[PDB]
Amino acid sequence: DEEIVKTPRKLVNYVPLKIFNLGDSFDDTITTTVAKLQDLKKEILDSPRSN
Amino acid sequence: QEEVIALFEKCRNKYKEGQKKYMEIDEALNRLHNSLKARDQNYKNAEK
Repeated sequence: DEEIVKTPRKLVNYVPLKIFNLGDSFDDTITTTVAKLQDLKKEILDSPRSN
Repeated sequence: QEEVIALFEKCRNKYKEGQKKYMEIDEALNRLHNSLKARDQNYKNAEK
C-alpha cells in the first residue's frame, strides 16, 4: 500500500465535485436542437404540402 | 439530418414563393385576357 500507513486526510475533506457521472461523449445541446427541429418539421408536416 | 431538414425548409419556401408567383401571373393573365376582349369589342364599335 501507500507509504507505511494511511495517508493523512482533512477532518472534513468533502470535495463533492461529481459534476459528471459517466456518460459524457455525445453532447445534449446539439441533439436538443435536433429534437426542436424534429418537432418543428412535424408541425410543418401538419401544414399542407403539394396539391 | 440538419442539412436535409434545412434543405426541406428552403425547398418549401421556394415552393410557396413559386406558387405565389404562379397565382400572381395567372391572375394578371386572366385580367389581361378579359381586358383585351373588352378593348377589342370597344375598338370595333368605335371604328365602325
